[PDB]
Amino acid sequence: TLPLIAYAPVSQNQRVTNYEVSGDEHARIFTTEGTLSPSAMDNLIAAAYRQVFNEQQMIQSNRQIALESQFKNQQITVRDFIRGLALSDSFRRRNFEVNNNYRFVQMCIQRLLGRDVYSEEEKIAWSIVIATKGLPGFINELLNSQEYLENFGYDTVPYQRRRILPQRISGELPFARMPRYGADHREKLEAIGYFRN
Amino acid sequence: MFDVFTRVVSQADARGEYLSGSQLDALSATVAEGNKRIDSVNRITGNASAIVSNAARALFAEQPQLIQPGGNAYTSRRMAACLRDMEIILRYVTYATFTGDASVLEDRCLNGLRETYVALGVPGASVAAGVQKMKEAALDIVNDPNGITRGDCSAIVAEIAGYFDRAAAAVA
Amino acid sequence: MFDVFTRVVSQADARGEYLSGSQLDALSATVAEGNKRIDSVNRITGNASAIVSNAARALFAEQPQLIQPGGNAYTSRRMAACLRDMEIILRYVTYATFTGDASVLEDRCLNGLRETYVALGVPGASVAAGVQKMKEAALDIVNDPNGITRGDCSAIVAEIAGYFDRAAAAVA
Amino acid sequence: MFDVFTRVVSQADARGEYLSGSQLDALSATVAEGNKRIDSVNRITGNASAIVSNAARALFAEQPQLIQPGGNAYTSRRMAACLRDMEIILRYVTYATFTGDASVLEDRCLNGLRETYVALGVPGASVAAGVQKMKEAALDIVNDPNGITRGDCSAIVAEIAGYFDRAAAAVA
Amino acid sequence: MFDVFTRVVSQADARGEYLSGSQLDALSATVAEGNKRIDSVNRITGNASAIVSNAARALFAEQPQLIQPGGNAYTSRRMAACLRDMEIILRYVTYATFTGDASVLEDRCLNGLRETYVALGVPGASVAAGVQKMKEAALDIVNDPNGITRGDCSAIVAEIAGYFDRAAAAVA
Amino acid sequence: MKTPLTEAVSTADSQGRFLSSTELQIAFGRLRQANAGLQAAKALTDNAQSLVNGAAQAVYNKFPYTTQTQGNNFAADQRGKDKCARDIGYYLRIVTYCLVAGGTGPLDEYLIAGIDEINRTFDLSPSWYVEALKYIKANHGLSGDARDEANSYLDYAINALS
Amino acid sequence: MKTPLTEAVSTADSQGRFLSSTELQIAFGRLRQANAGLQAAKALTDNAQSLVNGAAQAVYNKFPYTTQTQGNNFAADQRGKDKCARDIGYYLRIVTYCLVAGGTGPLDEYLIAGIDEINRTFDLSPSWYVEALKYIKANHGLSGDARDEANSYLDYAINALS
Amino acid sequence: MKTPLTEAVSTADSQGRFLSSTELQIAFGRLRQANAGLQAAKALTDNAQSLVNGAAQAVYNKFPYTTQTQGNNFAADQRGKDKCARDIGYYLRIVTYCLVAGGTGPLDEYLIAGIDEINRTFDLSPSWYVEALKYIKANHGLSGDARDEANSYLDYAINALS
Amino acid sequence: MKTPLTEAVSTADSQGRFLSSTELQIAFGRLRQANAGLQAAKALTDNAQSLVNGAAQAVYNKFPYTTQTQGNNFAADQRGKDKCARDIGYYLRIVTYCLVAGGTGPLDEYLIAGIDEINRTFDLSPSWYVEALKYIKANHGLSGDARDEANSYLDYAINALS
Ligand SMILES: *[C@H](C)[C@H]1/C(=C/c2[nH]c(/C=C3N=C(/C=C4\NC(=O)C(CC)=C4C)C(C)=C\3CCC(=O)O)c(CCC(=O)O)c2C)NC(=O)[C@@H]1C
Ligand SMILES: *[C@H](C)[C@H]1/C(=C/c2[nH]c(/C=C3N=C(/C=C4\NC(=O)C(CC)=C4C)C(C)=C\3CCC(=O)O)c(CCC(=O)O)c2C)NC(=O)[C@@H]1C
Ligand SMILES: *[C@H](C)[C@H]1/C(=C/c2[nH]c(/C=C3N=C(/C=C4\NC(=O)C(CC)=C4C)C(C)=C\3CCC(=O)O)c(CCC(=O)O)c2C)NC(=O)[C@@H]1C
Ligand SMILES: CCC1=C(C)/C(=C/C2=NC(=C\c3[nH]c(/C=C4\NC(=O)[C@H](C)[C@H]4CC)c(C)c3CCC(=O)O)/C(CCC(=O)O)=C2C)NC1=O
Ligand SMILES: CCC1=C(C)/C(=C/C2=NC(=C\c3[nH]c(/C=C4\NC(=O)[C@H](C)[C@H]4CC)c(C)c3CCC(=O)O)/C(CCC(=O)O)=C2C)NC1=O
Ligand SMILES: CCC1=C(C)/C(=C/C2=NC(=C\c3[nH]c(/C=C4\NC(=O)[C@H](C)[C@H]4CC)c(C)c3CCC(=O)O)/C(CCC(=O)O)=C2C)NC1=O
Ligand SMILES: CCC1=C(C)/C(=C/C2=NC(=C\c3[nH]c(/C=C4\NC(=O)[C@H](C)[C@H]4CC)c(C)c3CCC(=O)O)/C(CCC(=O)O)=C2C)NC1=O
Ligand SMILES: CCC1=C(C)/C(=C/C2=NC(=C\c3[nH]c(/C=C4\NC(=O)[C@H](C)[C@H]4CC)c(C)c3CCC(=O)O)/C(CCC(=O)O)=C2C)NC1=O
Ligand SMILES: CCC1=C(C)/C(=C/C2=NC(=C\c3[nH]c(/C=C4\NC(=O)[C@H](C)[C@H]4CC)c(C)c3CCC(=O)O)/C(CCC(=O)O)=C2C)NC1=O
Ligand SMILES: CCC1=C(C)/C(=C/C2=NC(=C\c3[nH]c(/C=C4\NC(=O)[C@H](C)[C@H]4CC)c(C)c3CCC(=O)O)/C(CCC(=O)O)=C2C)NC1=O
Ligand SMILES: CCC1=C(C)/C(=C/C2=NC(=C\c3[nH]c(/C=C4\NC(=O)[C@H](C)[C@H]4CC)c(C)c3CCC(=O)O)/C(CCC(=O)O)=C2C)NC1=O
Repeated sequence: TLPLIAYAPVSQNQRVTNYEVSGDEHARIFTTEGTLSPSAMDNLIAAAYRQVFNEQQMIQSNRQIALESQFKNQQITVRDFIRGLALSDSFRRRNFEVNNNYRFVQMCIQRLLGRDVYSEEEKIAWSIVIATKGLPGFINELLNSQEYLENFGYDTVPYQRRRILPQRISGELPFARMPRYGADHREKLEAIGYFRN
Repeated sequence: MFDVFTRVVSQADARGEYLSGSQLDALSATVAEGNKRIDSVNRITGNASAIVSNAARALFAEQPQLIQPGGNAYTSRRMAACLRDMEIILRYVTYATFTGDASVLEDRCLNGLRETYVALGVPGASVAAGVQKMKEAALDIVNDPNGITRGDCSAIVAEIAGYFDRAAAAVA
Repeated sequence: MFDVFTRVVSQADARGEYLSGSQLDALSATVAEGNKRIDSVNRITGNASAIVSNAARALFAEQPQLIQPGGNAYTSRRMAACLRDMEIILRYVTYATFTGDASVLEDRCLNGLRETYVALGVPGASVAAGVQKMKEAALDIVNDPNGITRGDCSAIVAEIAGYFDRAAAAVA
Repeated sequence: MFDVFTRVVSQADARGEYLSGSQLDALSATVAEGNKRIDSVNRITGNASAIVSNAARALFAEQPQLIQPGGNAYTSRRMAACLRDMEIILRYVTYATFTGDASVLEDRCLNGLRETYVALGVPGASVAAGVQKMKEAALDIVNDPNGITRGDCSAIVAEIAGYFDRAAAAVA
Repeated sequence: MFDVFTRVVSQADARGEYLSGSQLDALSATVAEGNKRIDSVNRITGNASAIVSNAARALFAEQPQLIQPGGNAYTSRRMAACLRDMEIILRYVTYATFTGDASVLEDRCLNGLRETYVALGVPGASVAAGVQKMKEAALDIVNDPNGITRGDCSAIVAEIAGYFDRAAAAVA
Repeated sequence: MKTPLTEAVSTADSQGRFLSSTELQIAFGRLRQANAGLQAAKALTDNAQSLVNGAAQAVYNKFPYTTQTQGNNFAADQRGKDKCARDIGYYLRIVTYCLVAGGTGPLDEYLIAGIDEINRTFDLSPSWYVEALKYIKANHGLSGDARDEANSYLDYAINALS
Repeated sequence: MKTPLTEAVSTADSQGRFLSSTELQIAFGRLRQANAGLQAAKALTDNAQSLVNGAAQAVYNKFPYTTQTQGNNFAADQRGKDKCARDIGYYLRIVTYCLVAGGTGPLDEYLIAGIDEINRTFDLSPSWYVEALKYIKANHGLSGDARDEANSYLDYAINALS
Repeated sequence: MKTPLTEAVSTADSQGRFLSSTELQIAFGRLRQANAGLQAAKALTDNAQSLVNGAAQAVYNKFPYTTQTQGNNFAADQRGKDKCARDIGYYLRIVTYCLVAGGTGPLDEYLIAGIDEINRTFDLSPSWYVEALKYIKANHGLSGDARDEANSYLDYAINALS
Repeated sequence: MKTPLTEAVSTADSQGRFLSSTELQIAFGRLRQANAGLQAAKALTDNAQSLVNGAAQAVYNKFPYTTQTQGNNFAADQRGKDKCARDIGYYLRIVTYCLVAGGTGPLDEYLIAGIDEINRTFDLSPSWYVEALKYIKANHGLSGDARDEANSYLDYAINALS
């Protein structure tokens, strides 16, 4: 293949060292390294669903039943479960098909690496990783990324990182806010005949 | 996020001063109506599914273009997402009621939700109308005199009404 | 990124031609400058903690409103974050001095720092003044004539000062 | 995880039976002992750093062959990891004391810890000795009559001793 | 991970002693041999593709069972993996030659290589034979008199041969 | 499960911290209402047979088609009535478990997780179980601290079924 | 900031569910502790100036080298004594904030975060502030639930520095 | 882009630390090799026209079918010969840029990455460019540290093509 | 541990590539500093006992309260002075290890990582070790390249302790 085109990092809160006690506005570690009850495993699976699919696509049709069953049996790690959520049909249709490669790179970087994209250049750099290697190649690149590892490793549900600074009511906007599709797919659905009154 | 205590702590630390007697008496008053606060949270939590279902039903009764083919709530999936949005907004109003401060509501629910509903094509006026219908449903449920110890509860009802109006104004 | 060698290499590839004799003579002058450059990098690295501490102390002496309550260097978290910001800016100034070109300083440090400081409410003028205090601190450490071989080091001192003003202009 | 209530709840659900009056009386006795349990948790938490420091000092006094070079607690990284391990094991003992059951201690701390220590070459007998020193420190601090209302607290002390013995038996 | 100095540092610190004069003189002799070490690394790196291709051709001329269908090196995916393993083993032998210690080779290449080859059904003796062919090619290329200034290079070449023998013994 | 002690410990473990005064107050509220939860669970245990029989009769009164139409999922025969009484006994026993435990954790581990696939697979309407839980609300007889603690678990199972 | 209420919400938010009776018991423990915390903070606010001066004098008593050795980090001159009095004032004020909040959250987001690199780049010994907190723990004069819940914050900052 | 200074700064930034004496030794090795690299770059610069013409002649001698058989990928006509000479000049120029840069970074960013797709798409045999780089190795006339540094870049491009 | 050879091999493994001329130049800089590092480590080894005793004594002159105030963390007894001399021997020995290895990797893996927990847990002030390493800076007795390399390790430990 080809090496990724270089992009400059833009200063974000996750780049600097965190001088905080976790406390109130810490994202809870959903980890399988400690032995869990089936209830706690269910909340961990729901946390992975809430991170990848958001709250809206937590419906029964979007539940990956065999992936959940293999994850309970520890056939796969948390990272492989996150990969299976990203490789899910529902994720591909709802999120990937309704977006271009740029906004899908932004969505996947936010929902897997836990940080925003630095600029449009990072979206440009990983969009050709999408365009050549498919969605599986791109997700695999993101999940094998040292960033994903040094932050979440193999056995932790990813979370938005450093969303809010200590003693701040408000920080960066939450990743949940980002929609399945942008305004381009909105106006394309408006043009095909939807959403009118 | 802040609550009714940590907010006042935050302005005190911004000014770099200890709390006065009046601030501690106001916080003791919030402790005094804390029991009615927990009752309000318990009642909305217990009737959350009924509130979401009834308010969605009334909203799509008055606004039939959402359930008409082509509408923003026009599928099983989009209706499930709209009911999930109702549940989420109700959940964050209960979080703000529990804390006594809407910092969690403004932080994790409301900031950026208007641009999200614009980018989706979600009609924010219809979401504001549904949130308002949740406001009358939740306020009628909270103010129920049956099966509870009687007392004045207009402060916590007005606080819930303010949280609901702030949630409706964030999407309208 | 680029250094003093690869910047000229990239510009020569942009023109698509071999390096002329004048460019190679200038790069050989950089080779003659390299030992003094390594000395300057080693001196700022070895006195980095003292430079950061003394620059912070003199900055909060000149600007007492930062450490007063309601200030940006107030509380221990923001104070440690401010000292970390001084250490990071000094670290990438040493990186740019080591390379001989400020590609790492713009691309990996100063990219997006100004609007980050705008969004957090960080006063960029005070950070620029702290970077200036780091600049005279590092120039006093570099131009110390004791314990080193005598020689003229005006070009490397001017390059360090230019890198420091380039760091300070990216936040003010 | 389990606490003292959900252990009995899980046993009753595995039987598929309502809880008998002996179980309700035992859990009411647990509720009666709960204030002493919270006092024990608070005392060990408030003296956690003193417990870890004094237990490490006494451990590497009576076993000085680990801080001498070539030892397992030799070097800053290794010794910091040893102090952190003592703090972690003490923290999970406080967790098990808080829940009234050793489910969190066995499943999130003691599971694989002997395997981890024999994989890293950590001598688990020395860690067990340090766990006994944290045991004697914590049961001395908990049983202190000063600054607390006098009462019989031997069941909580024996339960903390049981959790410490479980921690000591699971590292070697 | 160690190099030729770092191994002596780790052994002396595990003994908790300063390096004796014999160890310092041995490391000085290693620094004297370092130019020949860099020459050996540069020659094997510059002829790596020739070494891998010629060693593969000699291996599959000696062992035509691998390239016939039903064989391990049959098909372009498995042969591409085989040539990748040849250049990976050659790369970590050059890494070990560069460092002067085999910690990178036994820790970053041969870690789990035999378990991988047995689990895959890869013939480890065939990989060992290919490693011996790379050894013969590399000690032919390094010992070439032409194009380099003359000198005695018995020790570095014996060290390279020891690296190749411990690469072949770790897969056999 | 989800109880104040277990959730406080899991939160403090995730943030990697000791049990501060926050978790002590969590256990304080647990101790404050644990006695009322235990005696509510005892009252429901003693009145459980009458509560389950009355709840089954109330479901058959609201939904008579269960007791007159043929089907595996209906209570027309004696086997279906035994299944409905067993189901309402399951619901009430997990309510007593939640009253003992102090949270909806016994419901989340024993009843809530997987009830939708059962209700759609065995063709059981969740509104029947909602009506049974409403009868348990209307006829448990608890007052004050016990009533609001019990009806929290009753309503949590109602909102999970609706 | 870490506080029963905020922590209860954070748990319900991460699991994406409503505030169960677990969360309500967390609020109940917050309510029963909050009046004692507010009266403790009122007493410490009243005794604040004497406690800060006595704690600074106790640090000067146990560590006299701070009052005789010249340096930026020492209290030999008037500016060092002013910075020290401001430091114990900050400590006692954030302890009162923790009392009002009912958790260690004001200490976590105001003082404990980044105190270690502050103490090492300004060459401040944490044992000075430990002895100041020992004076606050010895001379605050509270009794009962106000004493133990105030001391839990003082030993929390002691264990953070040590 | 691999250069001793850029890789040292990248390593120090990836670990987030200052430039210790290790990166100083990296810069010292760069600085020691730099004069030989610049002299080698100047010699290849002012001998480059003869080197490129001779390398094209050596490729046409070893592979005469490039000059005889028709095709867009072959040098049978004038434009194929001009494109071959321009490609060999590109190879030699990026080798000189590697000599100035003191690492294989110009080769990676400019010539090595994606050369397989160019050779695949336009049907160019890499053995032609290998023979051209062997001509550059045989007759660039350098000795000592300048020869060993220049031949390392020529062998790096040969290793990437073969 | 972090040495120029280890950083070069780890980088070439990080991009998964052979040792180019960049890593060779890293090795040449390591070789050109390694001799002066070896006589620097030899001179520090020969002067080790005098330097450790003088550094401990200079700590006792700048910080006399360590020899006067009774405590576990102080050198008032013979046990505390033995621990201090052992610590300064550890510091100087790891400095000689850094001189032998050619980088601060021995300092990182043996001394720098985790030293913050060491000074907070056992109540050791880093200013004592800063003064002792300043004494080692004062009269280690090296000149030229050995002086600049050894002091860079002494400043690396000083900046990590401050
Ligand atoms: C029903 C006939 C019987 C029964 C079943 C039962 N199964 C489980 C748990 C698991 N079953 C599987 C099997 C698979 N998961 C997969 O992905 C695949 C292929 C794609 C298979 C074949 C697994 C992995 C589990 C564990 C993970 C999970 O729980 O989902 C249980 C739960 C046991 C428990 O207590 O945890 C049960 C009850 N039980 C019976 O009694 C019937 C005979
Ligand atoms: C007193 C017990 C001893 C003493 C103290 C001393 N402290 C400083 C400087 C600082 N102290 C802090 C601490 C905080 N800042 C905060 O925002 C908070 C949370 C609200 C805390 C706890 C900080 C940030 C500084 C440095 C910035 C500043 O000057 O304000 C000094 C001065 C150090 C200097 O170099 O200028 C001193 C002297 N000194 C003693 O001798 C006493 C034993
Ligand atoms: C001397 C300058 C002053 C002094 C020192 C003192 N140190 C300790 C205790 C420890 N020192 C270390 C340091 C290291 N351990 C290592 O493995 C390494 C890397 C090789 C270093 C740098 C450690 C780990 C300890 C504690 C464990 C132990 O006791 O060995 C003490 C004792 C503290 C105690 O509480 O027992 C003392 C007194 N004290 C002074 O007054 C001098 C000014
Ligand atoms: C690696 C390049 C890079 C840098 C440098 C950077 C800076 C940076 N400084 C921050 C905050 C900060 N920055 C400062 C700095 C100062 N306050 C003052 O009053 C002084 C004028 C000044 C120091 C001289 C402070 C106090 C904060 C705290 C923000 C807060 O918590 O409110 C934050 C928010 C994230 C966090 O604090 O965890 C970032 C990202 N981000 C990057 O990616
Ligand atoms: C936690 C705070 C928060 C909220 C609440 C939020 C809302 C939210 N509502 C969405 C969709 C939606 N929201 C609605 C809601 C409605 N549609 C209607 O017609 C009604 C007016 C209304 C019901 C009241 C619908 C129907 C969708 C589906 C849009 C779609 O998927 O096509 C989406 C995108 C769905 C996705 O990405 O999978 C978000 C993020 N985002 C946040 O961060
Ligand atoms: C864990 C489940 C649980 C909950 C939720 C609970 C709440 C609770 N609410 C109370 C009081 C109360 N609750 C209310 C609330 C109201 N009064 C009204 O007429 C309005 C309709 C309504 C506002 C929604 C009032 C006025 C009091 C008495 C004042 C007070 O105690 O604060 C009390 C004091 C004891 C009592 O008199 O009953 C408790 C314990 N106890 C529990 O065990
Ligand atoms: C690995 C640690 C290490 C370093 C950093 C190092 C640097 C170093 N700096 C040198 C020279 C030098 N350094 C300077 C620098 C200066 N002269 C001044 O009066 C100014 C105050 C100052 C500018 C900051 C000069 C002028 C020379 C001699 C000219 C030259 O060699 O380039 C030399 C040549 C040998 C010598 O004469 O000392 C070396 C080796 N050697 C090492 O082993
Ligand atoms: C949030 C911080 C906080 C805590 C932790 C707390 C604990 C606490 N412990 C109590 C009692 C008690 N604590 C003990 C404990 C002991 N008695 C002993 O002599 C042994 C040395 C020791 C075992 C470690 C006993 C015996 C009681 C009285 C019996 C009981 O109330 O359960 C009480 C009842 C009120 C009182 O009489 O003081 C409280 C509130 N209150 C608070 O506000
Ligand atoms: C089943 C998938 C598969 C393929 C495709 C495959 C190809 C393949 N062809 C090879 C060699 C070869 N292929 C040729 C082919 C030719 N030489 C010419 O002049 C002709 C124009 C041309 C025929 C069209 C030659 C001469 C070699 C020997 C190369 C050598 O020994 O150096 C080799 C080297 C190993 C060996 O000697 O067997 C492989 C792996 N192997 C596989 O497992
Ligand atoms: C950490 C360093 C490292 C090592 C040590 C390594 C070895 C390695 N060799 C592999 C496969 C392989 N290796 C060979 C090698 C050979 N087959 C033969 O017949 C010959 C005897 C021999 C070459 C001389 C083959 C054929 C496969 C593929 C086996 C298969 O596809 O089933 C695989 C399986 C995954 C893959 O194909 O990429 C690994 C991991 N990979 C690494 O990154
Ligand atoms: C960056 C690329 C680069 C490299 C790699 C390099 C290596 C290099 N090898 C050298 C010496 C040498 N190299 C050898 C090596 C050998 N002699 C033999 O006859 C054996 C065939 C062979 C072992 C493989 C010897 C014996 C010396 C002289 C002794 C010494 O300098 O150590 C020298 C000293 C200068 C000289 O006399 O040429 C250098 C600079 N210089 C560079 O610029």
